[PDB]
Amino acid sequence: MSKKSGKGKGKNDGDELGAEKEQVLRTKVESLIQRLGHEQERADRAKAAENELRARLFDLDKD
Amino acid sequence: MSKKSGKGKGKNDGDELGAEKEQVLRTKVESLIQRLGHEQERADRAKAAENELRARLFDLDKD
Amino acid sequence: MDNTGKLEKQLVTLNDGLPKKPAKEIIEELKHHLYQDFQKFFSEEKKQQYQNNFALFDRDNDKYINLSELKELLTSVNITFPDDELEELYNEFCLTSPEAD
Amino acid sequence: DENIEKIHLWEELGPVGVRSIMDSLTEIPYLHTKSIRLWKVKAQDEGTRTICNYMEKSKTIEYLDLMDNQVGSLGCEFLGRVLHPQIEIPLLKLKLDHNEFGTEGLMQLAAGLCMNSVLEKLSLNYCAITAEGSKYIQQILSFVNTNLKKLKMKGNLLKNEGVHQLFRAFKVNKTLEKVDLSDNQFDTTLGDDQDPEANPNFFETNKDAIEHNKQIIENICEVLKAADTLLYYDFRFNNISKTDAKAIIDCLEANKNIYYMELSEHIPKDLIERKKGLMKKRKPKKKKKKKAKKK
Repeated sequence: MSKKSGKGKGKNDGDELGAEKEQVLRTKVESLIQRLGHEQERADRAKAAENELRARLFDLDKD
Repeated sequence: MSKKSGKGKGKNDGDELGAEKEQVLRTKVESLIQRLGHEQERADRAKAAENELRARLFDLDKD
Repeated sequence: MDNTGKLEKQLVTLNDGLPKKPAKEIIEELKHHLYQDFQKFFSEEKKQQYQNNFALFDRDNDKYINLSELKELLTSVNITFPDDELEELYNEFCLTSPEAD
Repeated sequence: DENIEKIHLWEELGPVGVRSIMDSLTEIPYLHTKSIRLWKVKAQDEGTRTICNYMEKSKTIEYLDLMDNQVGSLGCEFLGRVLHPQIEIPLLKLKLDHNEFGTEGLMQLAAGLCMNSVLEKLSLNYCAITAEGSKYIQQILSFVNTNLKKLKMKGNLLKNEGVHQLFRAFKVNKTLEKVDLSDNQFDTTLGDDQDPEANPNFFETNKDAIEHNKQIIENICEVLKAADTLLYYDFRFNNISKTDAKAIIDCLEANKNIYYMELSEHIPKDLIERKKGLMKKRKPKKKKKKKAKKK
């Protein structure tokens, strides 16, 4: 809880760093895919709004 | 000549597995980043196009 | 052994190859192949001749011809058919167009 | 030891990658595939032609999905050609949403699909299909041979002329089940010109448009009355006037088999409630999945 009785374990540094790199890559890929999905959703919304406007823009013109 | 002597070098399967998996993750990052850039350009252009569609409303009402 | 049979009278039950897609197109193939006849067997000259002759027939430009005018077009192309069967065919095709005169 | 019977992926594959994958499929006797779904994988002309060759060589693909893939004019050419009626292609349901091919693409499809007799559900929503090209669909409905199920026409440029042509076709069509034409710029309401004193003569000149719209709504009423099969409709995100809403409300009263419909949001609120209450009785009863006791 409070003591630092960390016996000198010389575990495999290379394997730990490789696991860290692989975890970093997986996290980066998931973040990239998340951003891609949200950007695609926003672009789809923008295109739908563009088509809506093309159909819309009637009230003020008629005024 | 390089016909027969494919000697059974005992190369470490795990090391090259790790190296090529990091290679694959790096290629995945490159592809995901390029896709995100394409889709973000698309989304920004779509947002600008919807704004300038309300600005077709704007252009109509400014004429 | 012991003549323990046994022949089976294989009745082909009507439970194979049932079409799945109900009611928009899938018969489109048949008449399409029929169309290929006049999409094959006929020179386009008769096609154009019939297009123009009907457009002359289509006095209202509605693409359609009534019983009297349909008999008009059949006779103009030298069609010799009994009244009855042509009548039932026209009635069937008008049922295929319930909301068209 | 399973096989690829249905394909569903959502990552861009590149024209070279897609082409190589699909040609390798074509050169392999792989007949187990039954469905493929890709959104925005961007097969385009070359990928589409690859799938066409595979389909014609194998004739075993049954389901496909190509939304948001940016299919061009030559892609629609491939789609139309591979859909010939002597091909005997097992394709079941087709979808090409988010593809602004327009009239050119729709005609390229119709080359064989206008009279094709294979699919079940074909969707082309958010494609800005021009009104003129609707004539091609006009030829699809006037056909007496009919064993397809669905046609999606939401988000295109069919407009008022498109709706009139579609209803003309419905006047002969006796077997359509579900149709979706919403979000197609269809303008029924004239606009906010409801204070005549502002323009006293606005009524006199406004003769063709208003009479044409009344004809369209009357044809809609007649089609819905005589429609013995079509019971699914969608008019969301469209310009549907209150008067048209009330007219449709009165007309649908006779045809009570319609198990679902949609109307524009700015239609009369009381009319919206009346339509919802009337259609509540028309909801189909969900058939329970008969769970056969495995033995």
